[PDB]
Amino acid sequence: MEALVLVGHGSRLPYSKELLVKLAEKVKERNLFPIVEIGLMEFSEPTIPQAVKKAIEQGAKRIIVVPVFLAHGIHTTRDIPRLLGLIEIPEDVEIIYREPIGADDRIVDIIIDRAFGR
Amino acid sequence: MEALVLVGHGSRLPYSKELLVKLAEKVKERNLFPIVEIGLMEFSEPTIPQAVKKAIEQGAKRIIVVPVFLAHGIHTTRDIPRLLGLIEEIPEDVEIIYREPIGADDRIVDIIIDRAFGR
Repeated sequence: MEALVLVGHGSRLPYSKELLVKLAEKVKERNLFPIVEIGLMEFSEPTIPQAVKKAIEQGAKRIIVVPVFLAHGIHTTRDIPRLLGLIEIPEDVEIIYREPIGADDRIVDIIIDRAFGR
Repeated sequence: MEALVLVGHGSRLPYSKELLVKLAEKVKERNLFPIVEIGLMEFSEPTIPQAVKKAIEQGAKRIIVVPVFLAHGIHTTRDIPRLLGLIEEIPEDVEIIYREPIGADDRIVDIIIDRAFGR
């Protein structure tokens, strides 16, 4: 009934899509969402519209879109809301555009681990 | 003796610099590093070279540079190692330690779930 769509920037190197794929597999492992799809803004496939369509066609009517980005900017405030036509979705279907990662204490934790090469 | 330099992409909007600044202040609060500076790759100030020089001139000789980026890509593997002159302004008697980005860390999964639920 609802789907998680994880959305990422995309890269000409493979690292970005690998990351979204690992994140989606990890979230799949927690069994919270019936459907979990990934989309990339530029360069790679699947694209954000493709991810959304895949979710709809598995029978979701509430699409939770989470931008896997550190901060807001052009991509999160313009391009993505655009691609989601929030500015090809049925009536019976709502897109719920969520919030990026931001300055979360857990990323402070992650940064200190990285500082120490852990 | 060692300094943490947090390095971020930079943006034409202000959100990116705000985030690095909040991150640096939060790290400052944990009292682990004598010196903590931030640098932005494009658009904003301070710049990566500026952040590094500020760290050196406060008397650090090992600079820990952490790229606050989700994944590797052009910025983390080319531009930044370049700006740090780790590839191809830094004196001797000082080493840059270029660390690893955030990657697919379990804590990011936790954060994504929170975001999914509008927390």
